[PDB]
Amino acid sequence: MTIFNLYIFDKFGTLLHYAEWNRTKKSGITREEEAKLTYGMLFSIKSFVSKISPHDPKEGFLYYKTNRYALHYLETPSGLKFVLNTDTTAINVKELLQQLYAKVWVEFVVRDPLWTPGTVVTSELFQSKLDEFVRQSPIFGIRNI
Amino acid sequence: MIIYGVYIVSKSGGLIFNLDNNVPRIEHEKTFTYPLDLVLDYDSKKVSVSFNRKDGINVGHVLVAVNGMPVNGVTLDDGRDVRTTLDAPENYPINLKFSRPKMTTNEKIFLASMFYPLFAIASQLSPEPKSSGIEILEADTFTLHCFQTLTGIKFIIISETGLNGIDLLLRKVYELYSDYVLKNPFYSLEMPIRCELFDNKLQELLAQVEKTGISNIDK
Amino acid sequence: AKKVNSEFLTLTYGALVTQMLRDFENAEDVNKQLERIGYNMGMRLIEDFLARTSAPRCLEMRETADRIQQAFRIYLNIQPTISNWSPASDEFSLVFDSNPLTEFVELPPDLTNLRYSAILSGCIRGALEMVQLEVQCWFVQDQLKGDNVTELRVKFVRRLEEVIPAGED
Amino acid sequence: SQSIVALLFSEIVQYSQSRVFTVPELQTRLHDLGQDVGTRIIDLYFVRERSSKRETKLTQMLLFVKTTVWKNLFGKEAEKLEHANDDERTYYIIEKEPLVNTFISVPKDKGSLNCANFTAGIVEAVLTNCGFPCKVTAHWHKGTTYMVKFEDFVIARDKQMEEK
Repeated sequence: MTIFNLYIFDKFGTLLHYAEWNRTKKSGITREEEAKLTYGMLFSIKSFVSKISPHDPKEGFLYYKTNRYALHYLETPSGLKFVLNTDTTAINVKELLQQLYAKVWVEFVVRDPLWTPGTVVTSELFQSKLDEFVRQSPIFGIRNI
Repeated sequence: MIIYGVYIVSKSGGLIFNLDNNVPRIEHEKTFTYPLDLVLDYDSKKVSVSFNRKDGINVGHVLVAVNGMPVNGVTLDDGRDVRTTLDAPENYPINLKFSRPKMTTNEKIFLASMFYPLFAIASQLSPEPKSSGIEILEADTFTLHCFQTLTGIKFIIISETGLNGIDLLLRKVYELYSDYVLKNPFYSLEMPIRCELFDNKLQELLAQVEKTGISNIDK
Repeated sequence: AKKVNSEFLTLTYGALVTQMLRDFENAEDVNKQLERIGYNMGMRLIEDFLARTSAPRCLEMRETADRIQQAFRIYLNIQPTISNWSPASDEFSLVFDSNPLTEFVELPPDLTNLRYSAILSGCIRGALEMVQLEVQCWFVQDQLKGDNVTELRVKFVRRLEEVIPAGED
Repeated sequence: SQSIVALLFSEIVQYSQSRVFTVPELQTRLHDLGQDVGTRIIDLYFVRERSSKRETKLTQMLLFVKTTVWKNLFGKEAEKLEHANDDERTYYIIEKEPLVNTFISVPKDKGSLNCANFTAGIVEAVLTNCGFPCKVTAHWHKGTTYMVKFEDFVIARDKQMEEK
């Protein structure tokens, strides 16, 4: 499912990695402050869904959808955060993001000796693997649930 | 199936109207023994548990009243501390009564105040252009529908995950909002909603939405 | 069933106008407060005009003109006519054909400075406020004043919204 | 339409609240406006419904007003018209539909009376111009009711006519 862009942030809250395939509107502010704004976005969303929910939040927040795009979220029990973003029409992408996490990010970040947690992930190999893996079933859309 | 909390917020974002549907928060009971497996960690007048969840007990779930003695802050109503009884093993076994901390009015006010800029600043520089703020949020046990009237009013109602057609419910509450704001210009455009007429007509709406079918739009 | 009579609303409004003029001798204040209450209505009225048609805020100003045009047919059951656009093509002229509040309600020539139905001229103001499009709007010919058919002149001034619906505020 | 009238009337009410510093003579302003509207409502609805026919019988004129004014103003004629036998000066017209609460109204904690008084003033103007001067009070008894108190002179003229 081809998508707009993906964000990877450590439990501490730094930008572990960013990926872009379709992001059309190119912002004016820096993507660093943009990453921090998204992280605050996500954490305050998690608080909101945790507290206003009348029943036990097992995994908490799932996603949000807008008029024109939609955003999907993934909380690891490790505290790692994945976020994807795209347009509307597809299979639900929760298992999609989980498959991407297990098959690529675990495969081509954690397994790398050069990769030291608490830092950014800069490697053309992981950029490739992520790119062709999103291009594995890459039509479009989300309509995540 | 029910619409858990129907709310609304002004442009500033103060929660205007805390329309709570009848929402029975789960109450748990257990007769415990000598000092506990439960994590009786004290946290700012909230004698709750963070770890060691058993018997459908959540992190929020807080003791209300041992043997029907409501807790004031951290102490017993009779004036002993919670841990004062915790160290005492003679009364054991003793019946603890846990409930998730029910969001009071001011709590929900603060929740909406802290929430509002989230939706307001919702990925302002989003990847897709010309987009809006958060229109629908979907969570583990509920789904929030926020609907901006293209300026000003934000109808925020939280329904069940599998529920469908909530936009029509937003339409009807928009209608009844107009039907209310008919009367009082001295009701400021940012004053909280305090009117029993809106209350009873929305109770009628709740009675309707007990039935899924929304037709001739059902009120 | 329209649940109203044009005469009924006409009586209520005329009585209210009588009331202000009995309150303040100066027509300046009655105009001020009548436009104030026009602003007041126009803010809530748009909340129902957008309860039927979910039109996007403003792709172009002719969209706004048609929206305000259909508004009166929704409420006052009269179709105004939009015309007379500038070479700038932002402003326009709008024709109200028959005004239910006006119907055989004469005005004192000793009261000419009053703008009688300017509440509508303010309602759109209050309406145009809400969608974040403030407007310099008023009449150039008044069927009240002795003109043939009512004619209000709309000069849009400036916007209040960015690429986000939240907009400047 | 309904929203336009309901609102616009609401601004009459609250602008009076602006010029008024208390409940009771706020209600008096509502009464005065109801009078100023009924003062023509009466003889408008005379021709088009009463077929330009006068009803000297208090019962018949009052019943016909009950039908007509409510039929055209708020659609539904008031439920019931009753005469109290203890006080022939004091009768009742109960209208279960609140015309104030058609536009669902303010909490009646800071205040007591409402647009009910405005339509009561309408009724009072109709009565006083029909040759039956009266006092019409909005009352939250059995919901919305209008108590009507006839002048002893008017009810006396009636009683004398009610000597066939």
